Formats: sequence, C-alpha cells, structure tokens
Amino acid sequence: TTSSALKGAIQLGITHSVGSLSQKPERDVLMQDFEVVESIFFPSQGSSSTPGHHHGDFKFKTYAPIAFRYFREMFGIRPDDYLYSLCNEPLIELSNGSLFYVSSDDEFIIKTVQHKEAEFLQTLLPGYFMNLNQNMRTLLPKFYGLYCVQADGKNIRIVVMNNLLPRAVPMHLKFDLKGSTYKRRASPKERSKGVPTYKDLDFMQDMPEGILLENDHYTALSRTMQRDCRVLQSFKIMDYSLLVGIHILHMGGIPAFNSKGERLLVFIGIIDILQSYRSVHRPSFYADRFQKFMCSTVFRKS
Amino acid sequence: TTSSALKGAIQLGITHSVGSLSQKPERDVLMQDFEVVESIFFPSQGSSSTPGHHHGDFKFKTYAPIAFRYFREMFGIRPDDYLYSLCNEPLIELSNGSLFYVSSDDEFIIKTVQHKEAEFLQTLLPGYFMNLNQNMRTLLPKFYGLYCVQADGKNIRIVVMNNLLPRAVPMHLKFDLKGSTYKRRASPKERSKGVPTYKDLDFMQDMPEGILLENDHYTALSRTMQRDCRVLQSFKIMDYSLLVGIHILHMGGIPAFNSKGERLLVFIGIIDILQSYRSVHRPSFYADRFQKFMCSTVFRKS
Ligand SMILES: Nc1ncnc2c1ncn2[C@@H]1O[C@H](COP(=O)(O)OP(=O)(O)NP(=O)(O)O)[C@@H](O)[C@H]1O
Ligand SMILES: Nc1ncnc2c1ncn2[C@@H]1O[C@H](COP(=O)(O)OP(=O)(O)NP(=O)(O)O)[C@@H](O)[C@H]1O
Ligand SMILES: O=[Se](=O)([O-])[O-]
Ligand SMILES: O=[Se](=O)([O-])[O-]
Ligand SMILES: O=[Se](=O)([O-])[O-]
Ligand SMILES: O=[Se](=O)([O-])[O-]
Ligand SMILES: [Mn+2]
Ligand SMILES: [Mn+2]
Repeated sequence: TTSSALKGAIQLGITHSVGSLSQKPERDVLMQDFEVVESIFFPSQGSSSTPGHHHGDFKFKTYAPIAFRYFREMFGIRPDDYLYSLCNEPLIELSNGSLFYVSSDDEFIIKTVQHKEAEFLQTLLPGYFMNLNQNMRTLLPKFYGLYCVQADGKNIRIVVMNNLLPRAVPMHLKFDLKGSTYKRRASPKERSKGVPTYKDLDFMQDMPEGILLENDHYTALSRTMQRDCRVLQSFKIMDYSLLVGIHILHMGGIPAFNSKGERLLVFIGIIDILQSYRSVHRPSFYADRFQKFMCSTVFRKS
Repeated sequence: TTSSALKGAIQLGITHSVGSLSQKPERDVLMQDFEVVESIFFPSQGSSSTPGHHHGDFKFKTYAPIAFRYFREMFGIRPDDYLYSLCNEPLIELSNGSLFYVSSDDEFIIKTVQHKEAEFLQTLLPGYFMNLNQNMRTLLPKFYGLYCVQADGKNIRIVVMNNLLPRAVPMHLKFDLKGSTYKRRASPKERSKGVPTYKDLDFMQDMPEGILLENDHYTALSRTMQRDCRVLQSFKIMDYSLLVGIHILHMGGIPAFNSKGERLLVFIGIIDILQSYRSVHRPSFYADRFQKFMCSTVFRKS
C-alpha cells in the first residue's frame, strides 16, 4: 500500500499544524473556530515554509484547530507530549471499512473517516463542547484532532483520540457491546487471538452473573451513561458500542467484583459515534436499549 | 399605562413558567434547548392549570428554558430566591426607547426588547454558553431569563438579569462609558439627580488622573475585558457600554485608589449588547476603541 506514505504525511503534517499554532497566543474558543479548516501544501521538495519530505506530494487539512487545542487542553494533553508520541515515534497499523493506526506508546488511536462522518463531526463540536463542559465524567470519545490528507487525487480524513485500552493495564476479557444481537458473536477468526474483542452474546454466554459493582460506582456510571445517551440520541446517532476491558488482578480504571469473587479494574468508553441519521424515534430507541442493557445486564449493583 | 397590567403578567407568568420546570428533573442542556420557546395561556378567569387573574387576558412566552435554568444555576440563583424577589414583591419602574423595571430588593433588572434583539439573543446563547464556561470572570450581562407577553394584539419581550449596582453598596460617582464622544456628556436633566449616570466626557473632565489600580487587579480586568470584547466583536455587536460604579468609603466589588488617594470599591459590567450588525470591520473597531479606552484612560496601573 501507499501506507507508509500516509503515515508520514500525518507526522510531517501535524507537527507543522500544531507548532504552527503554538505561535498564535492563547484565546478562548469561539463558535467560529469550529467551522474553520486550514490547509498546508507539502511538496516533495518543500518550501522554506513546508520543507523536507521525499515521500509523495500532498496537502494537510487541519480542522477547527482552536477548538481542538481547547479540547486537548481540557483532556490534559500537552502539545509536546502529543507531538512527540504521535510524530516522533513510528505509527503502527491494525486489523479491524475504516483503517486504525496506533501510537508507538499505545496512548493514541487513529480512525479514518467517511467524509459523511467527518462533516457530521464538525457540526457535533459545539454539542460536544457543551456535554464536555457539563458531564465532566462523559464516556464519549476524546477527540484530539481532525485532519485530512490529499494523496494525488485521493483524500484521507482522520481523527485522533484516546486509546481506551492501553498496553499498560493488560486486559484479560475484552468486549464490544451494543445491546443488539444480529451477528453479535465474535467471528471464529477473532476468537483465534490474544484477549480477543468479544460481543454481546459471548458476554451473555461467558458471563451471565454479570459484572458486579459497589452501589456508588454503579451510579456514577449509570447516570453518566444515561447522560451520554441523551446527547447522542439528540444528535440522531446510532451503531455506538460500549467498549469494555475487564482486568482480573491476583490505578486509573473502575473497581469491580466477580461472578466468582476476584477484585477487578474495568475500563470503558462509548465509541463509533459519527454515523448519524441526521425513522423519527429510532435513535431515541437505540439509546434506551443500550442503556437498559449495560445498566442491567452488563453491570449490576451490590 | 397598561403597566401594572403588565407587571402582573410577568409575576403571574414566570411563577408558573418556573414552577412548571421544577417538576421536570434536571438534565444537561442541549443545543436544542436553546431554540425552544414555550407558551402559556393566562385567561382572566383561568383554567385549573393557568388560574387566577382579573388583570387582562394574555399568553406568556418562556424562552430556551432549560438553558436559562442552567444559567441561573451557574450564576448561583436558587429558584425560590428568583421567584420570590421577582414574583412575590412588587416590581418598580424606572426612567431611562426600552422600559426598565426593578425588583423590590434591587437584585434584578428587567429591560424590554426589540423583537430584532430578542431573536439575536436566542442565537447568541450557544456563544454565550461558551464564553460563560471559559471566562469565568466575564463582564457580560448575566441573562437570567427571556420572556414575551401578549397583551391583546400587543407583544412585549423582556429579559431579566443582574442589576450591576445594588442599593446595598451606595454608589457615589456613576458612569456609562463607551470610548466615543458624540453626545457623550450627561444631559442637564440627568445631572439634576442623585449620583447621576455620567459619561465619557464627564469622566474625562471630572476625573482626568483616572481610576488607579493595583497592578494585579488591573490585569484580571484588562485580560477579562479583552476577552469579552473578542466575543462581542465576533457577534458583530455594537453600542455596548461599560457601566461603572465608584464608591469612596471613609465586600463584593473591585479595590481602587484615588486621584487624591482614598481607597475605593468599584463595580463594573458591560451592557446593552443585543444591537448586532449581524461595514465589514466596524464592530472589530468599536471593540478595540472600547478596550484601549477603558484599559488606558478609565483604569490605569500602579
Ligand atoms: N478508543 C478505543 N480504544 C480501544 N479500542 C478501540 C477504540 N476504538 C476502536 N477500538 C477497536 O475497534 C473496534 C470497533 O471499531 P469501531 O470503532 O466500532 O469502528 P468501525 O470500524 O466503524 N466498526 P463498526 O462500524 O461497528 O463495524 C472496537 O471493538 C475496538 O476493539
Ligand atoms: N445591569 C445594570 N445595572 C445597573 N444599571 C443598568 C444596568 N443596565 C442598564 N442600566 C442603566 O440603564 C442605562 C443604559 O441603558 P442601556 O442598558 O444602555 O439600554 P438602552 O435603553 O438601549 N440605552 P442606549 O441604547 O445606549 O441609548 C445605564 O447607563 C444604567 O444606568
Ligand atoms: O472521499 Se473524497 O473526499 O471524495 O476523496
Ligand atoms: O456488525 Se453490527 O450489525 O453493526 O453489530
Ligand atoms: O413587536 Se411585535 O412582535 O410585532 O408585536
Ligand atoms: O446616544 Se449614543 O450616541 O449611543 O451615546
Ligand atoms: Mn461504525
Ligand atoms: Mn442600546
């Protein structure tokens, strides 16, 4: 593939994009700063401006940058940290349409995106900002950046964001859960893997007594889901999953207890959030199912 | 006038509007909740729903209510406090187009509004929310509510908001300042009053050594203005004033020192913010003037 080609365009492109920013002085974000999109010409020779390269000519589209500065800021992501782990350390591909990549240090993921979505996102931002500034504990994905790359005619949109499941805490059981059932078992291929990413039925089968939760924790979660749903609902959004990482242990995640009885650090985050019908009540439905499902079956009190 | 008539429609209308709310349980505010507007029919007989009255038939339009609940919440305004001081204590008129009214307890003001404006406002809200959640120390007006009343054919839009200058701290000198000069002297009529509301030139005349400020305070203000301007700018907004209340003293305001040398508690807030051209650069201009003017002439460091 022209993949390594892209991997570069990213690290070349962002480093510029962001350093570019740390010139311009800080300022609050405005309803404008969302719609904006900046481009940068990256020739294989390279101006005294866009230099370097020998990799394959492109332009680097940076999106709503002042907004994403704000978001990083609020998610506590120092630019040098961001630039480093992302740009000065080789990017590593992944099996899963939509191609993922990962930071050498397992902190950051990179989905690609249907232009359909990328545009939706832009529109979401204000809505995002609001939820973010209100449900401080939201489960929604932490969107650190949005960028497009132009490879000849071709165009690649990508989003950068928090890996929910770092190598650090090693995950034993791993589930992608929706509250639905059609094809909601992990493919033969998938099950032939490490701590492979399961699914509703596999959970339901392999874990029918549930994930037990100390009342108070069960609430924080419950309410904070019910909040995230109500957002997503409102944005006519569907197919989202709760990604869950259980870790039996023989500190930056959730405390649980077992069907047997072992203590547990669990890790979650709602995902795949950009496909938006944007029927009349259908998302409103998918939210309630997702809700009842996680907050009744997948996690339970006492 | 049919004024006392209106005074009622308000207190009758809000009390319903808000109690109406304290049923529905709390929830984060969504980009939707801004656009919404609820109405309530208030007959002079009155349903078992909208009852009471003998005052003159009307409807009570309540605006973006979940947003304004949020705002009150964030400005720390407990509904019982709000309802009481506003609805269970006679409203008091005022001289100043645009009719003001005041809470018996001097906490709240009520401007009326050109439909032109009221609509602008709605649009501002998201923008408002952002600034509010970012410049915690903004000088912008604290908008507690927006309501319209329908008196026969007639329609009255009103906004409720923080009185910047309560009876509590008695204000000695009082200025309305813009950074302009045309008609920027206080009318003969006006000067024949208590601590009458002056203006640029009167300030410039009666106070040419300025309002002195302990470095650190001068900054908090300076930066926080420069922020508010940049918002307002962005909303293509003009004719705003800085309302200033100086109090010589022989604690909820700003510390200053004098041309002579007396200690001072000063009180400010940007106002008259809804008239929006919404020329190319003109607001951007009016902001910089307003800026330089307050942060150079009206307040100065050391
Ligand atoms: N933030 C994350 N942290 C950890 N793993 C993730 C994350 N995002 C995606 N993944 C992995 O990718 C899988 C699902 O991909 P997803 O994000 O749903 O996008 P997609 O390619 O559109 N899949 P779908 O559209 O549901 O078929 C998850 O089950 C995870 O195993
Ligand atoms: N929040 C407030 N606190 C104290 N006084 C206020 C407040 N708002 C308005 N006033 C008084 O009303 C005066 C100006 O009215 P303003 O709010 O500018 O609306 P307006 O009627 O549109 N005037 P303008 O449009 O500038 O001619 C101020 O100078 C104050 O004396
Ligand atoms: O997908 Se695209 O933007 O048409 O190349
Ligand atoms: O593959 Se599916 O039907 O979205 O779970
Ligand atoms: O001012 Se209005 O709304 O036309 O009565
Ligand atoms: O009356 Se004026 O010209 O707006 O200060
Ligand atoms: Mn998907
Ligand atoms: Mn005005």
